[PDB]
Amino acid sequence: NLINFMEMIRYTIPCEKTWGEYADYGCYCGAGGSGRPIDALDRCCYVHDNCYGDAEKKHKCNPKTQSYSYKLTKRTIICYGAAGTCARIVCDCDRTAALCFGNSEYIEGHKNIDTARFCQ
Amino acid sequence: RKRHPDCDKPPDTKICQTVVRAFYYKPSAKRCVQFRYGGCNGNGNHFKSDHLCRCECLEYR
Ligand code: NA
Ligand code: NA
Repeated sequence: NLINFMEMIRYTIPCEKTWGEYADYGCYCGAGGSGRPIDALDRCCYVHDNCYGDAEKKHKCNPKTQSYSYKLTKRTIICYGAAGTCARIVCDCDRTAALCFGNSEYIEGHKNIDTARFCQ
Repeated sequence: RKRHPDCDKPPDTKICQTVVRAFYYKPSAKRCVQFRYGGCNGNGNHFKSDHLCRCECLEYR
């Protein structure tokens, strides 16, 4: 569920940054993707799209809408979903993506990158 | 994100520029408070605002 993902990101990316700086970054951060992730942070988004893809097919859930239980505390995130449900599968896709976002170097040079050039 | 490593050091009030209002974290009050920041950057316990300061220093229990 988009709204939860954003809540999660808003909580792990460095304080000085914002969601918009993560919305259109590298080859995969944001809507869609192509090519290979250009750096570490892009890799986070690449593995996220993958996760959403394995949940929609292999597990028949609608990732961008799936409702679930997640808790933000101690600068971390915890999914309470029943270990196996779609709301839990999906929560884990977002949780590891959010945690990946906070621990990745944010390369200013890769934000808003030219897709036709760098993502072939 | 991680907690700012300087959140519990005393705020650097020395003068290296015209003074500006910033907030620093006070451990003995679990709050960010306003102070006269002088731009010497002896440590990073100084933020443009309260929100930014809580964000960087508030202790999660
Ligand atoms: Na994407
Ligand atoms: Na990176």
